[PDB]
Amino acid sequence: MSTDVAAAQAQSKIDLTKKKNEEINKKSLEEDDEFEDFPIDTWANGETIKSNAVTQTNIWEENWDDVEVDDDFTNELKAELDRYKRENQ
Amino acid sequence: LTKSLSIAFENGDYAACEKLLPPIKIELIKNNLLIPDLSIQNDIYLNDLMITKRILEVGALASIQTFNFDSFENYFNQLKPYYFSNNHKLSESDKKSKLISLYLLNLLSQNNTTKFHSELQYLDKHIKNLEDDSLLSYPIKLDRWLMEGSYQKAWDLLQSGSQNISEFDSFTDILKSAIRDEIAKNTELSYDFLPLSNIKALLFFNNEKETEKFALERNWPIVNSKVYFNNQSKEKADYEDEMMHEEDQKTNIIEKAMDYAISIEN
Amino acid sequence: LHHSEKKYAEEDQVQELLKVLNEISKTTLTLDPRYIWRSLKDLSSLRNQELLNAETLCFTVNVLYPDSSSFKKNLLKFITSNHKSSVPGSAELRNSYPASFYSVNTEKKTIEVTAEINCFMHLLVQLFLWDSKELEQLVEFNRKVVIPNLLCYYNLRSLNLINAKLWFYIYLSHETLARSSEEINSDNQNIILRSTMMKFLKIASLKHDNETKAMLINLILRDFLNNGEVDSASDFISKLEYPHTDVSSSLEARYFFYLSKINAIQLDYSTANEYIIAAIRKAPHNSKSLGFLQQSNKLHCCIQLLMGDIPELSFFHQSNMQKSLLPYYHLTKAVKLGDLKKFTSTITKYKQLLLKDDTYQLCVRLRSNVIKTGIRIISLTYKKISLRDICLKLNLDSEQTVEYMVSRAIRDGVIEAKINHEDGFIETTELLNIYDSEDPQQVFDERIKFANQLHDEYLVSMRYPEDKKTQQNEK
Amino acid sequence: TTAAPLLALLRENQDSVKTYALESINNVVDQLWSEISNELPDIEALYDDDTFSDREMAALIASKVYYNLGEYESAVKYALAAKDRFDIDEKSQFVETIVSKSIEMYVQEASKQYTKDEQFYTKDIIDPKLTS
Repeated sequence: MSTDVAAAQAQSKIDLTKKKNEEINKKSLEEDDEFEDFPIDTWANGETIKSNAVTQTNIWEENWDDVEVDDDFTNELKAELDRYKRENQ
Repeated sequence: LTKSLSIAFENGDYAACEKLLPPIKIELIKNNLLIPDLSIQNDIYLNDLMITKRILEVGALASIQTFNFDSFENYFNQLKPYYFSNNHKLSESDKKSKLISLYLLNLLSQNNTTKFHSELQYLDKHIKNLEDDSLLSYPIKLDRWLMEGSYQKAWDLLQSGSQNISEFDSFTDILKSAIRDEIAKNTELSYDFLPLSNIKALLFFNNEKETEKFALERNWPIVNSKVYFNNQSKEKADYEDEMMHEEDQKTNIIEKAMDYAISIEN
Repeated sequence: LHHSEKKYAEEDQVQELLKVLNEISKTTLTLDPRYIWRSLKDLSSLRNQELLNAETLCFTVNVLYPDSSSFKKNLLKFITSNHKSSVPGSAELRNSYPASFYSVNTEKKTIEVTAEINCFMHLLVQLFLWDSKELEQLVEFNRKVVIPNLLCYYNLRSLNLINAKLWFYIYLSHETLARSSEEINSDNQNIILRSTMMKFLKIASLKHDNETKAMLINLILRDFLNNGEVDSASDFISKLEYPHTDVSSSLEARYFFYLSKINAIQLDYSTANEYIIAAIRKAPHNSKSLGFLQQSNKLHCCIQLLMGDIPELSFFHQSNMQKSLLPYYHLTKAVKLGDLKKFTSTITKYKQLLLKDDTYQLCVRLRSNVIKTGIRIISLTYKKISLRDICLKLNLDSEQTVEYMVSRAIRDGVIEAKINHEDGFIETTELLNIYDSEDPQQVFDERIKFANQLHDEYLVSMRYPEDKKTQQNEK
Repeated sequence: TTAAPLLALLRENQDSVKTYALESINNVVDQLWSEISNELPDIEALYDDDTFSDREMAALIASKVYYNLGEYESAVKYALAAKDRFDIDEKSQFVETIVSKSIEMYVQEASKQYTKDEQFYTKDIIDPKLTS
């Protein structure tokens, strides 16, 4: 579990005996692991992580969607509605 | 001494309290010493602790109303350790909730929000959900309306903070004054031309002479009922240069190249 | 049987201890003893957790202790006493050594090099508590004994770097004990703790031992952050000169992380942003460091929204942290649209989670920022835009009201517009052609200096170990 | 704690509590050093006034704060302003910090002035409190 692309930070530091325990010490300092407490707290598996296709699981390159609206519905109405105003003028 | 102050305060005199307080500061050396400074608290030191809070509590309340903001704070700081520890034994108090509401207002009128948030963080661990927010809500709401800069909401809240006639009305006047200055800085960027009518609304004045009164003192050149804010921007920009730092503030063409060169030849 | 396991573990400790002991006798060394010590740090944890609990007791008894054995034994009697392996050959020998603290030499008292051994005993017991995961009184006992033992002698340079790690564990158990539950006894003990921290730092200043000081600085900053005395912390950060020398990459990571929190409360959103990206790059990627990284990533997202910068949507999806950062993901979207209605709902809905992380305080400040960010979109999308139209989009009430909001927001100069009151629209002054200005010069000037400083850092580091190979024998 | 109470006492104009204030400040001057440094010209104003017996105490506070600040030369100036309360830090396991820097400061003065003259014991370059 790493932030953004994992391999970019995996190469930055690998396993060393000096730092290994020190890694725990920082985590313990903040107090929790903070990825296992949120499910207990909410008291059910979220649906706000299934809020978009990418939010649950991303095996894609980010679209930049986070609003996800079908735009074919509104455009179809735009074309026809404009046409009527002109026809009834 | 302690009781002589007490009865000065209830009468309704705070000029009486203030005169008689330097005698009470002497005896406050003793009240701080009879408690061992909260290294241990018992039900013996609970009696002692009540004396130490009570003397400072009323002295602090009096200060606001005689417009001695300096003295008000001097007492509030002394309270801080009893509020800080031993919570669930006379450290949480009805007077504590009321007193934090006013303290927060004093800081905001200094016009440093930097201090405000820092105090605010401390109140989270203490009472802010335990005695909930209903008057501890007020100083936060006001801060929000100024940071976003909705000044209608801000002016409204202070207007309704003048129906808070006890000692809360004493920070409200300072905060109506401060707002006039705030919008007057803003309008430098926004405008270069306003009619007199448009100036009057924005600075929250109801009188025409009051608008022209501020304009002289703020150094707006309103000539023919029209301001020229671009003159005003020049002054403020010019002031930023005048302070001697001035060689490297302008930043010389020649100087960049010299810098680059020497680093390579270090 | 049981003794066999203790004996295997005992020998482990002794070789790492013996190695260092030789090194500091030639002249006190810092980084070379530190490398050994750091590996031993990990080891003590994996043996103590998995393998017995009187395994610590065997070593402590066997060496000549000043009182430390007595202190260890009390803890164990309470949870069911063990007195086995305190019998000769486990309380008579002081562990084979050549002469450094050898059994015969020590008993005869030609030597009593108990010094480093005493520091290591403190580390074992403190670790063993944290490994057990017990708080209240066990913590209080650990604090009382070890703090005055070390201060009734002026530590030598070498011993001093060990005791910074002791100061850490005492503080951590104490802090979490207060965060267990509100207690009238927990509260009074925090003043006790506060005093010792700053006193430790003053000793660390005297010897100019760099890693001792840096580690101690972190603990003071953490405690300030938890008590809400940022006022008291502003002063403290202004009088820093933080060493970047003998530190661990774990120390440096924590340090930059602490500045960012203080900075955010002082409405430094600019320096805060560099500092948190910096903290993550020293910090390892690991599942071992995860709770540290989480808090860093939450801190970073919020900092950007307070700028008006708006974090990437990418940041949330590609991380393996989507659930933890789930509120931050929704905050990023809320500010993006300019939606008051969404935003008010998001921070109430997630209030408690936000409140645990002590970032609930930061989030409320974003209420202004939805309004400012809303106006920056609006000036891009429309050059000239009526006052009324803006009110529709952001759910506002009057033309006069939105004029105040923009007036204030361009005093911060984010929108880069100017308001026409007399005509009813807001007209942007953005047209660039800033490649005709001297602006690129300044920007280029800064990049070069950063490059030059990277050379300097290449110089100090590169040639320093070269010298050492000429010094050591390998011909 | 906070250095905030300590400030209040300085801003209060009653003589009794200013005399008291210096004593509270020097007690926890190894906890609140950075905090009190900001409002320290107040303490120089009390030091100047001779309505106090705690001119020695007012001065001694400055010394400790300057060492923790990082300025050792000034810590010693205020060491010598304070007068005494410096022979008890030659046997403590905490603060010997301020004392040692004075010793270093002597060596600085001596080198400049020996070359001019052997006698620098009659010189006033060398402070008598520095010598002692």
